[PDB]
Amino acid sequence: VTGSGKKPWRQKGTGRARSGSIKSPIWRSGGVTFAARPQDHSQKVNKKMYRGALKSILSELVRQDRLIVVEKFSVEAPKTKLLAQKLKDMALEDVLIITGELDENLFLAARNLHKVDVRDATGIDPVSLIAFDKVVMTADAVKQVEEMLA
Amino acid sequence: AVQQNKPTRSKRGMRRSHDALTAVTSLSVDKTSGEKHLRHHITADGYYRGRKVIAK
Amino acid sequence: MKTFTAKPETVKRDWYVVDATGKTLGRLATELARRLRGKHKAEYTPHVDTGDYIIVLNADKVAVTGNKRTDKVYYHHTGHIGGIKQATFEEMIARRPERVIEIAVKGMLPKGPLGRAMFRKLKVYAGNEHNHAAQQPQVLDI
Amino acid sequence: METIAKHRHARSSAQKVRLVADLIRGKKVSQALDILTYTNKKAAVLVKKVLESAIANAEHNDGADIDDLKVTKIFVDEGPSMKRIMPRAKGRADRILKRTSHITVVVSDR
RNA sequence: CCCGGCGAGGGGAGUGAAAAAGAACCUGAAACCGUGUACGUACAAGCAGUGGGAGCACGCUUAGGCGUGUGACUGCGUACC
RNA sequence: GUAACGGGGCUAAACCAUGCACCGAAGCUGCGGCAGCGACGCUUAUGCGUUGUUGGGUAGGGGAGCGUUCUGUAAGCCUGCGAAGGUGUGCUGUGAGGCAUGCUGGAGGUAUCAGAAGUGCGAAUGCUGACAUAAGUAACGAUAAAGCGGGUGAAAAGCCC
Repeated sequence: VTGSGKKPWRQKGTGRARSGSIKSPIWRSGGVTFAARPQDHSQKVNKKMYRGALKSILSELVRQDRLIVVEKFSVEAPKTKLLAQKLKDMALEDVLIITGELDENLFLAARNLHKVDVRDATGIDPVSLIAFDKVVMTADAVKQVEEMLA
Repeated sequence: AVQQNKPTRSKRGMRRSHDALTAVTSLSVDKTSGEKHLRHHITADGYYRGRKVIAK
Repeated sequence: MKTFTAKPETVKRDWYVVDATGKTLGRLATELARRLRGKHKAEYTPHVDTGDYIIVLNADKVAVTGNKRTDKVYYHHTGHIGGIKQATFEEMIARRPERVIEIAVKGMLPKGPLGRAMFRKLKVYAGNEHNHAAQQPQVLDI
Repeated sequence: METIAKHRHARSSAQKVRLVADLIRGKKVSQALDILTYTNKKAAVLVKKVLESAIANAEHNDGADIDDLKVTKIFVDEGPSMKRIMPRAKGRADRILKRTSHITVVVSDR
């Protein structure tokens, strides 16, 4: 805290409590007793534990019928209107789409839809698999996941 | 020299029970001009007992 | 249900006359205090005065056992530095005979505003005559 | 119908003004004016002006008759205090409060 | 427009959804200080409450004798860290 | 200042012996309720039928919770048909608390289950602001001194002549 280290007043003689610094945390405008510092909140996750969690999540999705497998999933042009119409036919509104190859046309179409996310087979994370109501995975995408999880 | 305890608002009110002012019982009326005035005092217009004392 | 409580504005008080000639001071006083407090009534309530009015006659003829007639001393302080004054039982009887019974009964009654109120119902006379005939006191052989 | 007149931020402590106010509480306006005229207090001048203003408000705004008016309510409230410094001996400083007050007068035809 | 010292400060009028948003201006707590109403209080002694408890006022009620405020009198009772 | 029964008073209301009653505590019993620990019915994804027993507490150890701000759940849900905050009332739990609602207020608030803490104040001759008390009391700063007429002004002991 900006200020001088001078004693505000002498130790004895005045009828006031002891003071040694104007920056004492007791005083107004003083420093914070345990002032915070920037810190890293990341935690370690064992490789096997992380892989085990993904397998449990995927199994639960199949149990709850929240996982849908399709032969292919693509759009003709990078237009949001086409993708939105496609999802209406399949009765999907909040879905996560995983594809083996991240087609640029599909990626651009889904950009403006905040309830739709397009991810690569290697880009799946545990939170995403749970956050979205439904998960759509292509047949080739299903194959890729198997070796990653083994 | 100084108090050892803070007196209460009740004690403050009790001490002030004798501080009330007293209003004049009544005002005299001049026999000639008819204006009210303090008894044994000249009126604002300079009258006293209907004699028209100096009013310069 | 709640226990019954006497009401100060609906309590019945009677009048009695007692002759103190030849009666022991202390034993007479206890009975007077008991009746002034209303302890003899089934409607007795500690915070209500349910006693009776008592008239005491011949207060100057009370009796005391032993040598108390000349040895019992009544002390009282006037509030000044000298203050301490005393009078024997014989002196009190000669000067203020009524005070002898009055003092004894007062010490036997509860202390406080209610106890003071109880004492107001006791009438003590040195002679054998009283002027409370209008109240029709009933003879009490106590 | 009751008419209100106020004098806010008057230069006088509420305690001093309250002494005069209690003299005219509940009195007829004509009688109240006479009492204030012959009261040798500074607060009397302040209170009289408020009472006169209340009477004037009744005629102009409410169309009332003065002969029927009386001081139904009157009270004095503490106002903001002005802080000042008064030097004392041996270099000590003291705080001086210049207290003010709000004067309210209500006149009604009741 | 009115009172006032061609004041200060107010009362109307008008503006605005709101002026108890009027510039000492969003919301406007507490200490502290007032006005009004109900009840208690001028023969009574102490950590001021607690248990009991009359009377009075008031809101109820198919008189339902309960609720709310006050607390004469009485048992016990010497704050906190 | 009685002052060597607490008091009044007591010739028993004192003392010794014997006997029978009664008063007397948060002790014991009766009635209702809560919780801890044991064994039992192998009951039970465990609560009981029960069943005994325990429950003063500083330093201190162990166990289980309330509420506050913030992140996800939440582009959800509540809200100008009135949010947060302020102020009353009623109801409710063993407690920290919770729920509903009148008035004020005039735009934000947030379930559930998880996550992170600048997370709870009466005291430290604590810190800052506000306001009390003494009190309408002391004091108004050299005891060189003022009186009157007129003027001005809403108002003159203090200004002008």
